Amino acid sequence: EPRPNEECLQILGNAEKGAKFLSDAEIIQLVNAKHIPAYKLETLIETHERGVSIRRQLLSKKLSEPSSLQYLPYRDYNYSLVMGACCENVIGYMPIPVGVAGPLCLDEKEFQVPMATTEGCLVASTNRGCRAIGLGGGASSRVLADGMTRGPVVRLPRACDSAEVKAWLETSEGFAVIKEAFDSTSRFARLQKLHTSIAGRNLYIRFQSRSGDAMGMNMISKGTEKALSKLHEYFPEMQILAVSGNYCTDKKPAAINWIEGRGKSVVCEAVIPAKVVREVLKTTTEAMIEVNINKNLVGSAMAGSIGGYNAHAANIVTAIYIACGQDAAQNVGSSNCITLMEASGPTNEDLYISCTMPSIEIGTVGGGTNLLPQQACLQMLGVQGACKDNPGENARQLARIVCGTVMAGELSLMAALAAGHLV
Amino acid sequence: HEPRPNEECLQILGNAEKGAKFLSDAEIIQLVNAKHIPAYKLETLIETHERGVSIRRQLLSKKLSEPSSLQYLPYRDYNYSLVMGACCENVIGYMPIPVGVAGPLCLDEKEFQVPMATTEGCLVASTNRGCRAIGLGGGASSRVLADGMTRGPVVRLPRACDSAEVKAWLETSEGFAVIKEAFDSTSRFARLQKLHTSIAGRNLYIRFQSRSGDAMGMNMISKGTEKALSKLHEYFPEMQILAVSGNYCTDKKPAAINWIEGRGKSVVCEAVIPAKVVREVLKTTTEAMIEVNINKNLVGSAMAGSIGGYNAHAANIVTAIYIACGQDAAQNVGSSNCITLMEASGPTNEDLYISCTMPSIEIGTVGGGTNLLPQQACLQMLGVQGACKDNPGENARQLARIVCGTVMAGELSLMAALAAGHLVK
Amino acid sequence: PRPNEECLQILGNAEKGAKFLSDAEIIQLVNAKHIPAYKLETLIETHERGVSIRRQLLSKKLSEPSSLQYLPYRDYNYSLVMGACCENVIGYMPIPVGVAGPLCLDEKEFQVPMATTEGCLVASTNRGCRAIGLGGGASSRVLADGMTRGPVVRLPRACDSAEVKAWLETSEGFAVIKEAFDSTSRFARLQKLHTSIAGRNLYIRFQSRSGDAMGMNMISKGTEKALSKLHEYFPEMQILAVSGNYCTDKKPAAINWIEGRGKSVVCEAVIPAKVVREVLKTTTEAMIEVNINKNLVGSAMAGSIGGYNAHAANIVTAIYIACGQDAAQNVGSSNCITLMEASGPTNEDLYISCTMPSIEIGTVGGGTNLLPQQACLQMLGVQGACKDNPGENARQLARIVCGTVMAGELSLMAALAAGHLV
Amino acid sequence: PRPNEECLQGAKFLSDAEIIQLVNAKHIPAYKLETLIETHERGVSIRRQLLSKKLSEPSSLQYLPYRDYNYSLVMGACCENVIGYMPIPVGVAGPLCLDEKEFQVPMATTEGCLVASTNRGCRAIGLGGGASSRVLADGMTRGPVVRLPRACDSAEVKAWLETSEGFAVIKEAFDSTSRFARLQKLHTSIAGRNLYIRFQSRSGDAMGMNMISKGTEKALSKLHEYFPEMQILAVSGNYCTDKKPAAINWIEGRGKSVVCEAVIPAKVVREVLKTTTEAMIEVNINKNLVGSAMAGSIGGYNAHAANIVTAIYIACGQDAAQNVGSSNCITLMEASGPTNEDLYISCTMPSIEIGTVGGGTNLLPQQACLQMLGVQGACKDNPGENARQLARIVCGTVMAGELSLMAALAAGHLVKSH
Ligand SMILES: CC(C)n1c(CC[C@@H](O)C[C@@H](O)CC(=O)O)c(-c2ccc(F)cc2)c2c1C(=O)N(c1ccccc1)CCC2
Ligand SMILES: CC(C)n1c(CC[C@@H](O)C[C@@H](O)CC(=O)O)c(-c2ccc(F)cc2)c2c1C(=O)N(c1ccccc1)CCC2
Ligand SMILES: CC(C)n1c(CC[C@@H](O)C[C@@H](O)CC(=O)O)c(-c2ccc(F)cc2)c2c1C(=O)N(c1ccccc1)CCC2
Ligand SMILES: CC(C)n1c(CC[C@@H](O)C[C@@H](O)CC(=O)O)c(-c2ccc(F)cc2)c2c1C(=O)N(c1ccccc1)CCC2
Repeated sequence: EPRPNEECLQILGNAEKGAKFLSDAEIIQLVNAKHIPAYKLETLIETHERGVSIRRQLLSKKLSEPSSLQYLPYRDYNYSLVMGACCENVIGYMPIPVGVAGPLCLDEKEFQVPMATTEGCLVASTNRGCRAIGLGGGASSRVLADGMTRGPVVRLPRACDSAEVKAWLETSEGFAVIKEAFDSTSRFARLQKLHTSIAGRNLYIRFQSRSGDAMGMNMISKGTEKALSKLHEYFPEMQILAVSGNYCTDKKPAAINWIEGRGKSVVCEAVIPAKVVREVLKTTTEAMIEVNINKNLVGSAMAGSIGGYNAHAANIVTAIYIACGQDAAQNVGSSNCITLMEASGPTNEDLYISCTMPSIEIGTVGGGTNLLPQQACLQMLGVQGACKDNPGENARQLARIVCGTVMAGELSLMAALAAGHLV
Repeated sequence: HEPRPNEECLQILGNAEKGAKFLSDAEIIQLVNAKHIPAYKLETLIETHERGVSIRRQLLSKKLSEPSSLQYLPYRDYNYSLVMGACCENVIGYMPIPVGVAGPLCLDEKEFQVPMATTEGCLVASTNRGCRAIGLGGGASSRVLADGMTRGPVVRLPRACDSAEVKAWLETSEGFAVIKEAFDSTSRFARLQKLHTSIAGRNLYIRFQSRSGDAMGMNMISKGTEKALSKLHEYFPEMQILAVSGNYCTDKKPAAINWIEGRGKSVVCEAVIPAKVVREVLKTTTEAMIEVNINKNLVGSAMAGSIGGYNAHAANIVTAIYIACGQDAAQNVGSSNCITLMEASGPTNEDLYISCTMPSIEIGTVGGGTNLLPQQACLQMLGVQGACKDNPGENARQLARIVCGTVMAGELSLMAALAAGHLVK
Repeated sequence: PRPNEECLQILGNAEKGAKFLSDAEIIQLVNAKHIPAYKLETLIETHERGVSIRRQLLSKKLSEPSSLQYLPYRDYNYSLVMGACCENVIGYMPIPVGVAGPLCLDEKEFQVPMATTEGCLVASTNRGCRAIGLGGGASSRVLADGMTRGPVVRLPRACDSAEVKAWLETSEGFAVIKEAFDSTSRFARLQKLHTSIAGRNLYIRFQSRSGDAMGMNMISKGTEKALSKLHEYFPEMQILAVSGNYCTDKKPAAINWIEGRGKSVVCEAVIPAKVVREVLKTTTEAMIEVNINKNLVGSAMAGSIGGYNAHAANIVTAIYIACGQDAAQNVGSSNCITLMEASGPTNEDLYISCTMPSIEIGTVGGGTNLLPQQACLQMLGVQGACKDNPGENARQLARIVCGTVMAGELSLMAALAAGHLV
Repeated sequence: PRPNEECLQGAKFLSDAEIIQLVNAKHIPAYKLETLIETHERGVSIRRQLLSKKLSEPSSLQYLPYRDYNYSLVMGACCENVIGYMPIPVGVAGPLCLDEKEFQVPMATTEGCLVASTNRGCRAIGLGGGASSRVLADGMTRGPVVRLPRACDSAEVKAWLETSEGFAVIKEAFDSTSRFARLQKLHTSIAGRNLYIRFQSRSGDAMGMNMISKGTEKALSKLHEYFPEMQILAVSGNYCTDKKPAAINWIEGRGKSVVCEAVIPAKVVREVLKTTTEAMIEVNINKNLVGSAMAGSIGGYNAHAANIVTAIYIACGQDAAQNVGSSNCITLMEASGPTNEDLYISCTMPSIEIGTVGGGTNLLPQQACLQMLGVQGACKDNPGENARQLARIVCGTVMAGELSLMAALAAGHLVKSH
């Protein structure tokens, strides 16, 4: 049944045959003979799943363990939305367990929050925090700001010249010309106040803008390119060294995100009755405040933390992000959180808690939210896709849910640390 | 069959010969709704794990504004045996993350096919392009510089003079020997390194550090810390243990202490990319790459007020490999710490020297998510699955080196695209 | 050694007073409880004698009563110090002042006074000035200007603090607060507010120019009036502290590095390859190598925010003490990133630049009211208020600081590059 | 005024206008005028006259004093190109009750109310039973950067320094340079082919910069014998870190790490500090902890430690540029006592860079202020105890200053005039 290389090549070149007639072992025979490269297996094979099966068989003979791919699943998966959009060189998928904590009573609504994780007790802990919040009358949240950023670096011949460009961008007329260029690229491109910083002849420009319900990194990048092109017309000696000069700052810890915000800035709060702190959280209000000051404030201060004044916001942010099709790498900046706790009520025995997260980078359209399983989790929360009547409302709601769930996670872990229940 | 009356369903349930297996899904749901079977007691009462997940989904679906929300969230034919009571609770299914492959990665005279779980377009292809440049330049070399997971509890004494006494006692050879004895008694892999202590008035933050074989070590180090603090309490009975973690570890938050002291595996990688390879693979020059690395990764991060963020996108690669290999993806916060350096090299000064230094890669090949079969498949691709019997910690060390090397590949490709303005996807 | 009753008759005359008593009789009057330690400020006629008596009373409480022998105090103008600059004054502390120059900056020449006790600092800074002068001089620009104060207020809930933040961000709310702030002083002109929430806390960073003054007292007066006006719209608001460390004053803070505070400045020069070898005893290639791996990578490894330089703090502190500045503000004022590149047709010339986002400085008020300090300000042509262009003297002093820092950087970095650490 | 012909012939016979005409005529170069003039005060006078004709206002120098000051200890040690001295007012805050003793603390400042405020905080501590302090660590550092051909080579050097035999060789070389040189455990950090090595040692009563730099140079020379491919790029690679803000100083310490504490009775908080214990804690949490956190501070968890550090440093002949890191401080406040109305305060300062010998502490006025505190010069019987005592005084005075300012901020007592 296996044919030689030359007979198999004329069949593939045929416009009304292709690889359909050729067998599995026959296409792999063309790869080793080097007549067709490795990267020419996408647009030549008809179905996506068969292309995944061929990539896996070529891969298995390179690995030190032959049956390593055995328990990595690939069949019955919709690769149509993944190929040429979300992933390349695809050899299957990685199933991550999804649990549910809730109901989370947030802004007079009830949410069943999906959480994708492999850390034991995390879902159960977050659920216990939701239970305390619910018996305490619920939580309230506000989105304080909204605006994804990109922070290019440009170079002038001299620092005197870069100072000229900074001054020009600070005039109402200069900013207006740059804003028109930025806003011409997309419907949600709406440039907010510029933030500029000089380092000699370098100039770092932080462009900021809302992006509807998208996280908006591609949107902001397009607007930034157009704006810098317009800036070059007025200043032809300027060199665009990089569209990202790490001033954004994206996927790295940076004080600029902590202080200025990036994406959605959010605050959440709740009051937990003394009775609920006892019976649900197994501790006291006095014990909670004590651990919060000396762990989340003083402890993080001693550790030299910028933006890490919390117990484990990163656990909840990451779990929600993976379940809801977000960029999980943006957990770096999105986990920025300060958790504060005071005594409250008439007898000063109730627990006031608040979480403030100035840089939640989030979206309900684009990226991993285009995949159906991810959209199922977004649909649980009622935030799937773009909100037609109120652009950005679904992304803002998801950010509020993240902050609220983070607060629930902070309550439960801090109670366990305070009481010494570490089993 | 049709739903039988509630009295009949409760007789079959409490039979022992039949149980919940002889009831329908509809029959179990009507008992929970009428308050007979509590609701939370469905876990151990249902026979199989998959059917328990199915019932939880049906119950949950009636509480949603859109009851068909979970239709495309998969759940059937997945091995929940390893997940329940270990990795996840209140399980309603699983989330498929596409897995791409970036390789071969030539590192320490070996070749690696690196699994990467992501939904970010062009990331796997860009990483693969970086691997190509490294492979045509004679390969990369890496070293593990340090190894030791940490836990940083906060204890309190009545006064700062008392906490000072405890700090000094821990710094004596005799005091440290007693604490190391207690700590190391909790596990055969436990070997307590020198303690780092910091006072804040009457507070005392103690950073315990130790190897943990091939495990990431969080549980192991915490158990050691609990026993060590109990022993310290015998010598200082007035000491209060305020919290087993006082954020001095520091785990899953940005912190300068992880950058300066290290946490988990500290690793460095490097490679020389010939001038020809920089042109034909990366589509740029060595001069352009060095200019961007200085003014983006060093000066740019400096202007942004970054601690540990002196890189382009280490977090992208770290997160991808972590999700694929059953790691704690939340630990991307500190594990992504990286400084990328670039210099001219060779006789003509036209070749591109690059290094990536990552002082706090928190990683393991046993425990947690690495107990699941799918993420064991990805670990098996790299030859690092499970515990190494002949050399405890070698598998985890090897994985840390692959992360640093893959980050360096990703750094080369993205930095080349930024330098030359190849930003279209 | 007349008795107490006789000495009190002299003190109560009006035509006699403490001038007709000896030091021993005044101290005899104090130690015996007849004239408590407080009235002596009024009763002793000259400030210098009040200082002498304070020293003699203090000397009896010391383990070594002869401790103050070499601390000088006579023939100093205490009239501008008492009730304004220092309390419980027992004398003055001479700090050596040297001169580094000429510093060729913006087509002018400056002789820069530097108060220090660190050997080789003035000579090194002087060597840096020579390198810049032979290279055609340095150029600088003030990029921003505005002192800040960062109070913390509190509301009953985070929802309420969020409402206050949104109100301040409307043009209508900001206008009302700006009008209240600007009413307090002729130079009070409020710039955009920066705000940050932490639960029910709201941190508000007020920023304004302040003419030639460093502007701490002026910004605080405007801030108090502004928060009073803000309370009229939000009566549940509690002003917890006029400074909630969000300014941030005299502490290390990323907010100063990123947003600036006081004067933000940049300076630059190009040093010919010839000048680098002959004056600085090194090469351009050696200098760039050291700058990258010390000031950038080294500072990064140390976990530094704003400390991307060699010793900006040496020069800042030296000039500040000499020119009557607040030396404690060296914490934030020394923030600096030093960059070095190859330059010219063969890449053998050395481009240097220093960027300092938070130079907190003034030429009126504080220690700049004292005559010796005004002497150093007068050397640089920046003493006092500039009538014709308010703020020009303080802005010029900021430019001189940044230029002198760049000179100091050049010289020390050259020494480190060549191994000339003698 | 005679012509320039006869002036060639030593320098004491020629007048002031004669020597100045030699400078503007280029008879003798400027660098050959230092050793020729014998008397120091006259050498300063001539430099001032030369300088005057370069200034747009020659009269600017008139109120900058210079006469009657002993330049013998300044020249060739503390300052170059000397044109006079800058008088800074010194005031006294005390008695500061610290560790069963009482100190009269000198403070050189031009900030109105600083001494008076610190004095109030001292009064509160005194009536509250006094303060207690401890030196937790002691060791000045120098943090050179060296480079090897590759990162695998730098890794090899890091591993070698971590072995007991390798460290013992480097410690022997370091300790041979001085009697006070005792090298502690090395902290190292790689960045590719770079290797940053933090040398740390006690330095007797000296701040230690020159002693540590000499021991560091001998250590790196010895390291070069085992690794001849190693380039010493810079003796300071900013890893020390000296005179810049650095998290490594905050976490590992530098110089003296110190803690101080006190309990202020509720009555004393009301009557001396004019506030309440509850108001103080509320402000400390929300300003010094949360506020500093929102500002992105590393080590700046305090109100104005820098005011007190700077004032003491200038009065006592310290390097005032080292205020940058020496001011690092976290101020904590808690409810205390059985009433819970007493105020527990603590200040922790991990990186006080300080000394009682060398530098400005050689000058006699500076030594007078050190003599007030009983810490002037080297402690003969126990090296380092004078410098340790000064550090304890600084931490204690900072705490006094924290108490008074924080009370003023809490109560809203912000009027300077009264
Ligand atoms: C599951 C997860 C959230 N979790 C953890 C691990 C948190 C970790 O991922 C982040 C943490 O290190 C950041 C930090 O604080 O520095 C711990 C725990 C265990 C030992 C230890 F020494 C410290 C914590 C606990 C938990 C939980 O929440 N537990 C629970 C209690 C009560 C009810 C439900 C779950 C189990 C015991 C307490
Ligand atoms: C896929 C991923 C790595 N990636 C990205 C997004 C990186 C982002 O996740 C992290 C970044 O924000 C951190 C930072 O630098 O601050 C970009 C890109 C696009 C526009 C822009 F303005 C900036 C970058 C590119 C890429 C990639 O690598 N591309 C490629 C090139 C060459 C070959 C293959 C792929 C496509 C174009 C370049
Ligand atoms: C006087 C001052 C500026 N200065 C210093 C001390 C600077 C210090 O205050 C700040 C420093 O620690 C910050 C850092 O780099 O981390 C040094 C020096 C010595 C040994 C060492 F290991 C490091 C530096 C030198 C100097 C100077 O400039 N020197 C000179 C050369 C050539 C001409 C004139 C003076 C003498 C030798 C080099
Ligand atoms: C003299 C100095 C210490 N001091 C100052 C200026 C401190 C400044 O140098 C550092 C500060 O900005 C750091 C920060 O908090 O962020 C203030 C003051 C005034 C207004 C304001 F809005 C804030 C403070 C006060 C003082 C003092 O202590 N005062 C006093 C009280 C009580 C008794 C005696 C004097 C006068 C009123 C309070």
